[PDB]
Amino acid sequence: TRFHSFSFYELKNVTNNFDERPISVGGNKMGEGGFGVVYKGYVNNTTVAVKKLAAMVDITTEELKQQFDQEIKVMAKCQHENLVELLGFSSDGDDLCLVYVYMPNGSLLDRLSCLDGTPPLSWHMRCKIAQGAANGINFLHENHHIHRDIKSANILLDEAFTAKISDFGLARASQTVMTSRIVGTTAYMAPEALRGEITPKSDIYSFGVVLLEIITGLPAVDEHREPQLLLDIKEEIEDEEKTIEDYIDKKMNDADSTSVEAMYSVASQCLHEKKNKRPDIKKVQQLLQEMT
Ligand SMILES: Cn1c(N2CCOCC2)nc2cc(N3CCC(CO)CC3)c(NC(=O)c3cnn4cccnc34)cc21
Ligand SMILES: [Ca+2]
Repeated sequence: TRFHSFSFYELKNVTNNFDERPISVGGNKMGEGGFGVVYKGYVNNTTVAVKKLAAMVDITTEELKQQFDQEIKVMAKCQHENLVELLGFSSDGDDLCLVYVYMPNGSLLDRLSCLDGTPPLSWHMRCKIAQGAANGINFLHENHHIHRDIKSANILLDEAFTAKISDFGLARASQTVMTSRIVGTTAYMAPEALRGEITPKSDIYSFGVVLLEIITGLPAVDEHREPQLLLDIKEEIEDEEKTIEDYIDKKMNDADSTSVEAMYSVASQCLHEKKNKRPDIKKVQQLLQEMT
């Protein structure tokens, strides 16, 4: 649709030359992913987020350019309150930038870790974010898209903490197909996604890991933790050596045992090791509505 084509130099100006100091300290850097660093800027009185694309994981310059074109294509087709909105881009010279509507509360990953001293999210807000994120995935699946990169760093939060799915560079139009290029964040990936399969069933699995991060406040992976992988707590609970109560985030005072167990039951189902036994996104969405 109408995306503004900026010149790279204009984005160089709005981000104070992609100032690498964190925004918490007066710089412009907000964070980063496998495909680039994201910065704050102001364009014509509008606060914006600017991604300066870079192959920060093991992908080629040509693959990074295809991911750029793909994100624009997905954004032109998909608009929904639980999806990030693209405003523009720059593709002049050898640089690639994406310009988005700014998300005042950053990522769900950072809000769960209370990065930069932000207050812990209440259980009530955590439930609305889970619902919002499921509505976003539902919209994408309804519209024949597989996200392929679902994780709490890719769930953003606006001024009212409305969940906004981000990063559509790996998204694929959707019969299970295979790929030779296995790309993603291991800690969130379904076993079949780790084998190169492409299916919306893998989006559900990754959403299952997100639901565990919401309940526990723990990251999906921590090398200095036992177990290193959060998804492993499902087996510990099933083997009855632990309960979800032993893992619930202690940085909340409004979590009731009934809705916590209802969210865990949704997470446990999304995390079924066999893709065909997982619920589809419409079922995930109904269960999270019944929970509240
Ligand atoms: C304001 N703010 C803050 N605060 C500092 C702490 O106190 C609350 C406000 N941290 C933010 C982090 C991000 N991201 C950086 C990249 C990351 C990995 O991709 C995810 C989080 C954003 N980001 C956006 O506004 C954004 C908007 N569309 N978009 C698309 C892809 C990535 N980011 C965006 C804002 C932040
Ligand atoms: Ca003015």
